[PDB]
Amino acid sequence: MKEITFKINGQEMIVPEGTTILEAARMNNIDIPTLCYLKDINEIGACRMCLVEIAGARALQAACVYPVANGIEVLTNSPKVREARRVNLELILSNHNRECTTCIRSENCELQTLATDLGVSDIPFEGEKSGKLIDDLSTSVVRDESKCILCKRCVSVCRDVQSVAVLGTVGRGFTSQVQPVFNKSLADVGCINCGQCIINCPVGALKEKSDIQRVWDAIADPSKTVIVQTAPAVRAALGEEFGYPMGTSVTGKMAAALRRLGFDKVFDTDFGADVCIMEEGTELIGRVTNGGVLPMITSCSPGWIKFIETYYPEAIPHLSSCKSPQNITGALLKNHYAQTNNIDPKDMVVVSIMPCTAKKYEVQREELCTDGNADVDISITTRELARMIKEARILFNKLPDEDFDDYYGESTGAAVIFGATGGVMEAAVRTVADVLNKKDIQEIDYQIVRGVDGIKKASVEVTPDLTVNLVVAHGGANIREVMEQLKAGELADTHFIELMACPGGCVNGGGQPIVSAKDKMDIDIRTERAKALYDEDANVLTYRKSHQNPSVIRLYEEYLEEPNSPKAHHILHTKYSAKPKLV
Amino acid sequence: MKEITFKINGQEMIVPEGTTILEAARMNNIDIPTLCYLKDINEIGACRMCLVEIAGARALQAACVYPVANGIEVLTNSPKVREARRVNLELILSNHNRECTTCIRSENCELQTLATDLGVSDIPFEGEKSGKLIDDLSTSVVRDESKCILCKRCVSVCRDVQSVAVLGTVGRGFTSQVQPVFNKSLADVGCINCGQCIINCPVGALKEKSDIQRVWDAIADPSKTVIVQTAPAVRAALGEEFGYPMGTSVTGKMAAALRRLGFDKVFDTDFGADVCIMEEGTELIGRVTNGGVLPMITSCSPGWIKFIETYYPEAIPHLSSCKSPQNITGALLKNHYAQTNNIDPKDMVVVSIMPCTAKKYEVQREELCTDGNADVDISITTRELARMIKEARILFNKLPDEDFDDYYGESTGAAVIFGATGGVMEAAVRTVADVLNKKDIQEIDYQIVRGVDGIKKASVEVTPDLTVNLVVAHGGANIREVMEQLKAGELADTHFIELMACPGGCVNGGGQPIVSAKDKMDIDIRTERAKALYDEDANVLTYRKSHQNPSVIRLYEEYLEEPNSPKAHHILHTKYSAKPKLV
Amino acid sequence: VDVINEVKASGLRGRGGGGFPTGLKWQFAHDAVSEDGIKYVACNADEGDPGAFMDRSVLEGDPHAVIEAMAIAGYAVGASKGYVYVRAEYPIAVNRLQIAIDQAKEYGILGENIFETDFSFDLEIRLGAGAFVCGEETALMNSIEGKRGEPRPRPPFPANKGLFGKPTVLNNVETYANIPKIILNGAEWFASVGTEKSKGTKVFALGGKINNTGLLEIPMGTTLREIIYEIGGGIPNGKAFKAAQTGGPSGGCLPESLLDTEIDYDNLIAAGSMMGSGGLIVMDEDNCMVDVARFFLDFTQDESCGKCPPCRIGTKRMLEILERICDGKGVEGDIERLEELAVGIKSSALCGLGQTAPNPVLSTIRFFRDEYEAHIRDKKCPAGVCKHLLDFKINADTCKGCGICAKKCPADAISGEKKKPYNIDTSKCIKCGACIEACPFGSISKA
Amino acid sequence: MAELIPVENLDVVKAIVAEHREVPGCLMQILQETQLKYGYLPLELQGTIADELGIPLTEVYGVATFYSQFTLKPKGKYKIGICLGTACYVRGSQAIIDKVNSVLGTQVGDTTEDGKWSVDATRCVGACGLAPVMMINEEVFGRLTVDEIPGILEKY
Ligand SMILES: *O[C]1[C]([C]OP([O])(=O)OP([O])(=O)O[C][C]2O[C](N3[C]=[C][C]C(/C([N])=O/[C@]45=NC6=[C]C([C])=C([C])[C]=C6N([C][C]([O])[C]([O])[C]([O])[C]OP([O])([O])=O)C4=NC(=O)[N]C5=O)=[C]3)[C]([O])[C]2[O])O[C](N2[C]=NC3=C2N=[C]N=C3[N])[C]1[O]
Ligand code: HC1
Ligand code: HC1
Ligand code: SF4
Ligand code: SF4
Ligand code: SF4
Ligand code: SF4
Ligand code: SF4
Ligand code: SF4
Ligand code: SF4
Ligand code: SF4
Ligand code: SF4
Ligand code: SF4
Ligand code: SF4
Ligand code: FES
Ligand code: FES
Ligand code: FES
Ligand SMILES: [Zn+2]
Repeated sequence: MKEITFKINGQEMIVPEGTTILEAARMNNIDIPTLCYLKDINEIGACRMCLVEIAGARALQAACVYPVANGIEVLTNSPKVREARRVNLELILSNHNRECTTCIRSENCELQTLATDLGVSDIPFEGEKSGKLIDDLSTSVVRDESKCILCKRCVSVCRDVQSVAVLGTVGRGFTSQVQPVFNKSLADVGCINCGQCIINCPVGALKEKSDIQRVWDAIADPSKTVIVQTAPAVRAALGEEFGYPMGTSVTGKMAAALRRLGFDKVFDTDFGADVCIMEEGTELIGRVTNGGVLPMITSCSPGWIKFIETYYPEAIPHLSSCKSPQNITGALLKNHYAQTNNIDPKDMVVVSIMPCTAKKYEVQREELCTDGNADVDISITTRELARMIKEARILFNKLPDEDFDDYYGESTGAAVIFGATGGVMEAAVRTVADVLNKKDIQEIDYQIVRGVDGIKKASVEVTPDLTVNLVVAHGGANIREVMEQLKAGELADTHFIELMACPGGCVNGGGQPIVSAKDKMDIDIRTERAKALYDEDANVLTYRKSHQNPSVIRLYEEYLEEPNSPKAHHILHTKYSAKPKLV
Repeated sequence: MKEITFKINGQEMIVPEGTTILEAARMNNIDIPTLCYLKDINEIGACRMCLVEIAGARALQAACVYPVANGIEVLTNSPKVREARRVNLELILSNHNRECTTCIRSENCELQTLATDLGVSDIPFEGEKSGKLIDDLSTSVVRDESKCILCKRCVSVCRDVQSVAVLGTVGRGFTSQVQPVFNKSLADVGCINCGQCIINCPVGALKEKSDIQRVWDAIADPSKTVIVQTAPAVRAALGEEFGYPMGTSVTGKMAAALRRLGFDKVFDTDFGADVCIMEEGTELIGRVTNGGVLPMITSCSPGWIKFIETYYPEAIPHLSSCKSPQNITGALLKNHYAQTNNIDPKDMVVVSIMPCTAKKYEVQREELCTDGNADVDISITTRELARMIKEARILFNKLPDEDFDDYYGESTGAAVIFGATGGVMEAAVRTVADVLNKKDIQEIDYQIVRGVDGIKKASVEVTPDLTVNLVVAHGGANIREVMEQLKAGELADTHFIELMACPGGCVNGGGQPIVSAKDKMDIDIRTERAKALYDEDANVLTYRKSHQNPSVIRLYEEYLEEPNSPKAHHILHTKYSAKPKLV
Repeated sequence: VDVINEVKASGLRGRGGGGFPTGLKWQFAHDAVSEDGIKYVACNADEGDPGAFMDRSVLEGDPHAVIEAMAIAGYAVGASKGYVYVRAEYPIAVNRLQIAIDQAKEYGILGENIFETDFSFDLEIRLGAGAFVCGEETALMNSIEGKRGEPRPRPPFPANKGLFGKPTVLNNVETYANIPKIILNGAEWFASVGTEKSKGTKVFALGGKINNTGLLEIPMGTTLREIIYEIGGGIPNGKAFKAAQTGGPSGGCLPESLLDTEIDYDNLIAAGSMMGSGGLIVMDEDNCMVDVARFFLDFTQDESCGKCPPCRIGTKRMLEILERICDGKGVEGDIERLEELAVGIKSSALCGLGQTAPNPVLSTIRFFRDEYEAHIRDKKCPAGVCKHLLDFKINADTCKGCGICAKKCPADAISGEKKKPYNIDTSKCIKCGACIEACPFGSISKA
Repeated sequence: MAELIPVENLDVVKAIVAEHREVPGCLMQILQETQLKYGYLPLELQGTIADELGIPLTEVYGVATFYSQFTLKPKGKYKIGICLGTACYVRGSQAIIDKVNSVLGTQVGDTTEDGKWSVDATRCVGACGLAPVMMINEEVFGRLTVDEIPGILEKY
């Protein structure tokens, strides 16, 4: 590692070869405007707005992509730099729609903040805008190319960290636009509805398909009973919308807020998570002892399920037959709770609140229905929950703490670690070891693999006669690589493979509140969200294992008989089919 | 006291007679949108936005001005209420000018917040708006008529609080506007440039004059030396603009930020404050021992001196001849510092940072010139200082602590306590008691006159042969009342009178950052800012008295000889004259 | 107290339009308690609705019955001074009422020791300046107080907090006109006339295209067919009856489809109108309903004070859309926009003037939608009233082709030869209408 | 008709305000008397009145500009008022207003150059039983046609 000496505004530093002016300023209490800058994702130098004067140069230089040299002199607050910045800002703002009052972003937009900071008093440049057409036809994502500023962050996000590549650029001059392949819609092409490009946009040209009106109509119907389902990772990041410091659990306040909205019943997904863990453990035992298909892969998250149905139909045998936990809870409420409470299966509405934007399409599928009825009717994200709370306008900072309802409100830490990455396999290994040997494990050490970061491997000895091999992966590129090596035949010894679409797990989903680069550089958000989830796991003083929950024990004793029973196979199991691709 | 029992949305509780439903909902964790309602200032029911459904009523009723009765039934989230609120917001937004990117208020506008909260998707109602008339002719206050929503807050602030009444309503219908009389401008009517109407506007039609370009041009001149001076109350409220909590002092970070802009010298005004205290005590002694014109009144704040010059001229003899601390410091730097450092007085620029907008008018006065040269050239407010920090873009959250520059940077607690009301009186009493009788006074017991808030009466016995009578007043109505009491002959035995125009002292000046009614109904801002100033006062471990400052005694023993010397009368004193009013 | 009970038993309800019983209003004023034991009586004579003038007629015909009810109300509620609010632009009525009060105080009726009793009552005449919005029932209070005529929210109702914060009784003059009969003859006489919900008789001032115009003392519940035909004399010139507007610009329009409807408080509000000021305007076939809707909306637009955003902004947004319909530039989809505007303004207006502003449009849209569709789609005015939509066509069999209209055409749109019928270019002229008036043979027709 | 006092004299208004100061809510009454006497309400007279009444000019200017019947500019010798009530509207007073505009050579709400003719669109005088209705000072004409407008105007 060669050491390079440089000066920023007369302050000297030895640095590794290849540091930028912007990074040094950030670590030395100086800030420089950026629009098209993402760390490790977007280094394109296209927005042309981070210009910093360098002595002896013909013109100004962009700091985000300028490698520091030996003995250069740097000026930042000279009048020429400010004039160039304001001219560039008013030039870019000449095509944008200035209807800040009717934007969903509004308060937290990058362009609004930069315009307010730089003090652009007037817009002297007038003319015509670029063509506007809203693709409000896809299931979960909506493009609004009238607000696009062509920073190319969405393209790089979809190509690099997701390995899907369903976006590109077309045209020249004013006609240049970022569009999907062959002038089609995102519901027609090989998109997996993960929703990362939505949370990686600076101005708000990408949004979600809002379904708040359906919920509002459902609440006001006197003949319908409304039951809401709460995700485990929606209580780890909601506080952002209400000024709370990050890493704070808002379980009681969130429950109280949902009870004040007029919901008839409130339940948690953790019951379905425990049921799913039990079913997957029983399936693992059955496949191991009867020579089943190995390795066995959990199939909870819809994202990579769509990914594998679209791209890798060869290995669809390997998927588990169980449903996602929220589908388990919905089907159970629609059948057993309906029978117990003398309520017609068609006379109740169940809505789920999940940080994912692929569950909007997941619930919409026609196959995931029980007895001719939809398991889950409506699904809304965390941002839509915050918008609903703000529209109802209840003070969220002064709410007391309230408890969940019985019996689907009973929770275990095995289903609280479930939201973060590595929690599903953690709970599965704990439960299977306890069942098979009474072997008490609490944490698993995961090996960091050289060359590829984010893919995890472990090997815990369950029985002296059986050691199990484990693989955990999150992120599109990691799933691509692990599926490629599985097809190549290098994973014959593997037993468990867990795959998550969104990098970092469901704590970094597509429906979580959006943070800018400023708040992103200070703290890695996924790590401390997972830390908050683990701390909540350490604060659960009742039961730390899934099979010790009295609710699931009573359920299996009264209705479900034994795991993997014919009734359980009929109710909680579904099949998967390949989907054609049009890219 | 009659006790009214009532239920709101299913919660029963006891109020005194006359309690509006909005207060009960807010203090019982229910929030309702509001635009035209201020505490004890504006209860007119004009905005028509806080509509709440009442069972058995003909139509929706306004919550903010609704007295509650026994046994009512209230619902706040029927679909009719939401639809009516949305329609009303879309109706109000049809006349507003909607260039939020080029609006000075922007990030903290109430209209933008309400538009974002309620979800205004589309604006169906077009048409022609009321004419635009920007009054860019006054020195301190500027009006943009295209942004007004006719909420009528400024009228009540200028009529009931300041008791000046230079604003009214003219016309009917779309021809109705808020205007001064005669169809003139504010510079032609008897305004006092207090600035309360600016900080009490909810959308930002009222702004202050911008002198940032003059400062930027002054800094860019290589042949000009620039000296900035800081007010004592700016550092008790500036941190609020950078995310710091309520009532935090940012002295070191302020010094570092000011040094980073490029100012040649940075100084604090407390030096001139101590000089002014010494001179005023000297005139006290001179007038008492010679039977001069009594009671004495101060000459510090330009607002009420303009009030005297406009409304009550026969009291000009009662005024003190000493200049304001800002003018004292400016003239002293223009003469003594220039002589010491051999710098041309005409090649220097002095800029001050104060929480007032009337200081912009004080600078314009011709009579405050020394040797044909103006004392202070450019004056700016706190908001402009924060905007300059944001445009120069230094991370104010991570500056290291620093100190002021010698010798004019030394400060004492008696000069720090000026910001809150009662500080000048306390400092003057302290210094005069120490000089005359070696009496160590620390606090002053204030007696509040029954029925009136803002007037304080006390009596301190400095010597057995001289008991000093004291009067303190803040707010326009209190100044008017004490002036009536003086002109009626009821103030014959008084010795000191202190008058401030803005209510609660300069900590609540028109140059401070704007806080909406949300945080304004939570915490008393004047009380907490005064608490911060007093806490900073209690931690000055070097010197707590004015005459004990080494810098002032060095100055008096080297340059100014003795207080009220011919040189002091020539440099630090000025005269006042009456001015014509056109109301 | 016995007077209050008798008035309540008489079933007398205020004919101002809101239909609130005067007995309850008097009771709520009587049971209130003031700080200094001072109570007032104020009265409304500010008629503002066009086409109705009974309020001035009762003053100029018999002011003694007006002022006796003043003292009756003052004795009933314990008020020692009273006020009257009459427009200053009616000099004859003001002079007659001041001569009447002068005679009454000369005889000793008004002043101290009224008829050798312990009740003393005094009257001061307030001279209004004639503003429709000032005719509102809190704006009148503010005008008497000397401030702007901007209305106040209620509650506190004027029965509890009136003049200078003291309880005060407010009623219209023609309501007071009937109390001598109640006192002298008994409540059963009033209860014997009219229906169960509303008792007595009512004054109707009628106008428009009618053979005979004037005022009628009609029993409560009389049908409109009897008023228009038996008493009104029928439609003049044999024209086709379309509708009668009731309640003025704050009321509605009743077509022939409900001509047999009983006229009362409940039936009118079920039909989309109300009593209003008591004025009726009957109109015949020559009328275009879009134009009269625009006029009835413009009247309220020009009279809005501007305090609350609905009545200030939405009225002009409604005026603009009707203007563009009248000018022929309108497009489809305006009907639901009008519906949304009316429902929004109806439920969120501080003042009662802005609540009933969209009422005529609501009455017309539910009954005459085909005219709106013809104006929007066919671009044709059936009545030939919309200036920019009608076409001037000459009759070749009658036109002499003299060319007088050609010379009088300001846009140079008429061309032709002598002794031969001319031709009219519609796209050229601005449809001023001078050519049809300049024609001596009357050969030009509007289509 | 009494002669209108020139606005330069400030003693008559002082006498009026001194005589009528004790009456509650006397602002409107004093404004009507000054309008009747002086002919109109200029800003200087308004300031003077606010000076003796001890009231800021905001209230006086607002209450005088609130009522359309308080004039801020001088008027002509004769005032023309066309009844725009419902009864006059249905009979066709719009053509009457158009003829008045054509003949008078001035628009609605404008004062003629000679100071002799003034037109105003009064909503209702009260004689709505004789539509169409016209008012010239103290004379009222009812049941008018288009052709009679020049004939009636020639009388004045
Ligand atoms: O008394 C009182 C009452 C109240 O009322 P209501 O019922 O609620 O209602 P209203 O407000 O009334 O409604 C409205 C109506 O009206 C009518 N109209 C129309 C047009 C015109 C007219 C007239 N003429 O008149 C006056 N004006 C006006 C105007 C306007 C715009 C308005 C809105 C109003 C008015 N007004 C009214 C008044 O204020 C009253 O109402 C009366 O006065 C009463 O009396 P009588 O006798 O009638 O009954 C008026 N007025 C007069 O007089 N004048 C004139 O001019 C009208 C139509 O139809 C519409 O719709 O009641 C009572 N209350 C209530 N609540 C209560 C009470 N009391 C006690 N307690 C309680 N809680 C009061 O007091
Ligand atoms: O997958 C992903 Fe998730 O984190 C999201 O959110 S929360 Fe879950 O426990 C499972 O099911 C739920 O329940 S795993 C999701 O659907
Ligand atoms: O107001 C203002 Fe001020 O803050 C400044 O600016 S500093 Fe003061 O104490 C006085 O009083 C002095 O010192 S109040 C001013 O003149
Ligand atoms: S995209 Fe951003 S800058 Fe543009 S209107 Fe929306 S919020 Fe404002
Ligand atoms: S949702 Fe995911 S896969 Fe679809 S376009 Fe966006 S980033 Fe690509
Ligand atoms: S859609 Fe958003 S992220 Fe993608 S290029 Fe446009 S502005 Fe950038
Ligand atoms: S990882 Fe979680 S948030 Fe991401 S797509 Fe899968 S279920 Fe949704
Ligand atoms: S006043 Fe408020 S809503 Fe209007 S442009 Fe400014 S910030 Fe936007
Ligand atoms: S200027 Fe501001 S405070 Fe005054 S009425 Fe207009 S919006 Fe309200
Ligand atoms: S600056 Fe003060 S005196 Fe001047 S208009 Fe505003 S509130 Fe009134
Ligand atoms: S803030 Fe202080 S100096 Fe400024 S106007 Fe108010 S009282 Fe005067
Ligand atoms: S409805 Fe509102 S705007 Fe219209 S007159 Fe009444 S208070 Fe004024
Ligand atoms: S209407 Fe007027 S412009 Fe048209 S043809 Fe007739 S005279 Fe000419
Ligand atoms: S004035 Fe009449 S008759 Fe003569 S040419 Fe014209 S339309 Fe024919
Ligand atoms: S941030 Fe450097 S060019 Fe975009
Ligand atoms: S906010 Fe309630 S009426 Fe203004
Ligand atoms: S109808 Fe009112 S003036 Fe003629
Ligand atoms: Zn028509």
